[PDB]
Amino acid sequence: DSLRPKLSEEQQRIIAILLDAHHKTYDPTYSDFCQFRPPVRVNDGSVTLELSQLSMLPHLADLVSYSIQKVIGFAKMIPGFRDLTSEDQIVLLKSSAIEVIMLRSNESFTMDDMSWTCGNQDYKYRVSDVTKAGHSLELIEPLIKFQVGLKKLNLHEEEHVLLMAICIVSPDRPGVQDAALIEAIQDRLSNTLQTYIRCRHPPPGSHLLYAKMIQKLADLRSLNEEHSKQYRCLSFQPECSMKLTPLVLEVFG
Ligand SMILES: C=C1/C(=C\C=C2/CCC[C@]3(C)[C@@H]([C@H](C)CCCC(C)(C)O)C[C@H](OC)[C@@H]23)C[C@@H](O)C[C@@H]1O
Repeated sequence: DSLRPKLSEEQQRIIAILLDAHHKTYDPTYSDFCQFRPPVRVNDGSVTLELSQLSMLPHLADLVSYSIQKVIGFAKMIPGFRDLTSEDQIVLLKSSAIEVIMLRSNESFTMDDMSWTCGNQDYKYRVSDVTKAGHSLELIEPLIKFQVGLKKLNLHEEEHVLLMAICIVSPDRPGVQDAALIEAIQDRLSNTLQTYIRCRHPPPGSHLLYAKMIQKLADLRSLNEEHSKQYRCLSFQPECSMKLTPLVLEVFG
């Protein structure tokens, strides 16, 4: 029964463009990480101590700061994104920034030891570094289920960039104006994604895969709300702002 329309010229172009954008804004060598404030790991095998030292916060806050910059850059090259008013571009970036960081980071997440391996022991990031940045297990552990859940999809890079683009261009975000444009843009991306999956993804018995990807967008919303909860409390720490960046302040404040 399953019809399998071919990717259209436009759709193939969309994928090309998104692949090129990701390649321009996601360095797979991580050769910039050494420019961040150094990571510090001082023994904590304590919430009080966490908040007292915040040893990993300057380094991780720089990594998130750097990644938001990469994401803004990635957004600009999503076809259609420029046609939105800049006010709406900003709503979408601010609200998706942490979700996209969560998707993109999957390129460094390894199931070998359940860490984000960007090195080089110093830029290997584990659960325990996240807690050393002042967050708790209630965000960290689902973030790790999410990462694993996502590795096991074995996404083609075509789908991976399409999923970040769909994520960013979501019409149902607090404060959007032209929800209809965003939907129109998002729909251009989803249809491309649905078409690709049924042309280029084997077996296939997976009409399943699209649904699983859409569910990942939904897990992301929960994590986002929990990140935000925990950021709000993190910022109650005196002189915490110095350990952040102006951009992390604005995006999450
Ligand atoms: C960010 C990336 C990378 C790893 C991401 C990571 C690993 C370290 C902790 C992070 C950063 C979370 C914490 C909870 C964020 C804390 C932020 C703050 C202190 C402001 O509250 C968000 C996130 O999810 C994977 C985490 C490496 C590479 O794959 C590029 C990608 O761009």
